[PDB]
Amino acid sequence: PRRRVIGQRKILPDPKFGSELLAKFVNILMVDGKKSTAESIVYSALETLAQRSGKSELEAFEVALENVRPTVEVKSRRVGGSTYQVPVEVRPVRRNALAMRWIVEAARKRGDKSMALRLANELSDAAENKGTAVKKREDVHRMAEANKAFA
Amino acid sequence: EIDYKDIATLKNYITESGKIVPSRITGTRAKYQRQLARAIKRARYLSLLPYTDRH
Amino acid sequence: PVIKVRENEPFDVALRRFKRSCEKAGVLAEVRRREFYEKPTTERKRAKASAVKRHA
Amino acid sequence: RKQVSDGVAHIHASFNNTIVTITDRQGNALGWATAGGSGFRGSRKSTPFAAQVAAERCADAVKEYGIKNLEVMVKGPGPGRESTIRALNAAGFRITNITDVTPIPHNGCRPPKKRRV
RNA sequence: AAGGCGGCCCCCUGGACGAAGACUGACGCUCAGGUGCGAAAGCGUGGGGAGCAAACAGGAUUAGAUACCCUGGUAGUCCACGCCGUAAACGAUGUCGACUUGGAGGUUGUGCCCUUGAGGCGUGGCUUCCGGAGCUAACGCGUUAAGUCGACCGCCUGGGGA
Repeated sequence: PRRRVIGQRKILPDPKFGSELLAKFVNILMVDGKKSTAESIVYSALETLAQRSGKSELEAFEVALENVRPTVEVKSRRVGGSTYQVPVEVRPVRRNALAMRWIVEAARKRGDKSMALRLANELSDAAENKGTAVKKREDVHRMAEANKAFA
Repeated sequence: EIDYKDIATLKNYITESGKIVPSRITGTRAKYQRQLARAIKRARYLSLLPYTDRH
Repeated sequence: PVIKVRENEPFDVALRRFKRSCEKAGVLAEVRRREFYEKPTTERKRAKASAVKRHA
Repeated sequence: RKQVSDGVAHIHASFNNTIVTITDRQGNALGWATAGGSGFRGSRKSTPFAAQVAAERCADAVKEYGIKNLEVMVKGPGPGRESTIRALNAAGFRITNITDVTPIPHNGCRPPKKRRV
């Protein structure tokens, strides 16, 4: 918005871990204001994760997340007809948001049984970096380097 | 008084690159800037001043 | 618009002096200008337009 | 197969393209790169970035001749004067001279029509 | 005078202006018809032809694109000697003369001044921008008038048709 430069809202930290960055992940995963059942799915699929990649439950997230975190993206921009994809160096906070959001659009796409399976296997494969959330980060780092000309 | 042989004086009124300098800058009266530029244009014929800075 | 680097100088001072030697010569003004033929009627008009403006 | 020691970067900066050409001190060309060579068509051909790569792609092509120093001559208006004279430095040559050798007529030859666009 | 005139050098040549004096003694002003000069395009005869470029060709764009944009390209543009007699040939303001508050500049002369400084005090010519009285339908013009007068000439009398 034009005038209206603004603050932002304190989310509560996550009750089990005390992890403010993981609360944002249940919000992103939540549908229809059912935060309850988002938490069920997440807390589950970190048990299934942290067990099968040598422990640390905060830090099995933050290895898988660090892998998908971007560093540049495009930002399309008209000059007078043809339209210039400009690479632009992404903010600290928006790094995580895009990462988290891509993890979940990847997880929501697969064909395992539960969601807590689907999530656990697209946090496994992030940390050993294949599967669709890093195929997203790679096909964004193409676009930034393919259009590195324009900045 | 101003004179195509006097290539000491003519050097104050050309560039690095051997372009004549405008009265605007140098502060010179416009009668004499005519005489200057004519001096310089002869000098260049006789090879005492250069046209450019390629050589 | 000719330049050298004398000894114990950076690169970055020589590349600066190159540009302040070329804007002082007006190479690029004198090349923009001859991209396209301007009819003399247009040359005289733009000259007037500048002179009348710069009364400010 | 040879030594040269001292060369000459000729950068040719049109509006559509740059050609860098490294040559020895008496005109004889050793290597060259263009922007169009470096995987760039159209809009991106022009840019000061694809002038850079041109430089490199050429400083690469004269490892063989084992140049240390060069003079830079720059011929033209366009983007990639300033960029290309920096990407020959940072890819590991010494720069003795920088010259501007751009043809100015002393009113000479009638250019083409104004464009109506 | 207008059209116009732009590297440097020589030869032939026109006008303007200023200073102080001498000389003729109204020899002046305007001008229908008449004569000359008159951009660009265009025409004629003969040369030349780099670049540019009407026509023309191909490529794009587009509903179409006989165009704008791109790649080429012939007359033409250049020289000599003839014609053509026209332009928003415009300051859209005929020529000549006289008078009528100011300011800021530019250009080119010239005369007086511890030249003492690139300066101080005047006096001609051409020219740019403000603006007063007055004028004007208004916009504006405004000592270089579109103000106040005089002399001669040219021209207008609803729009189309034309």
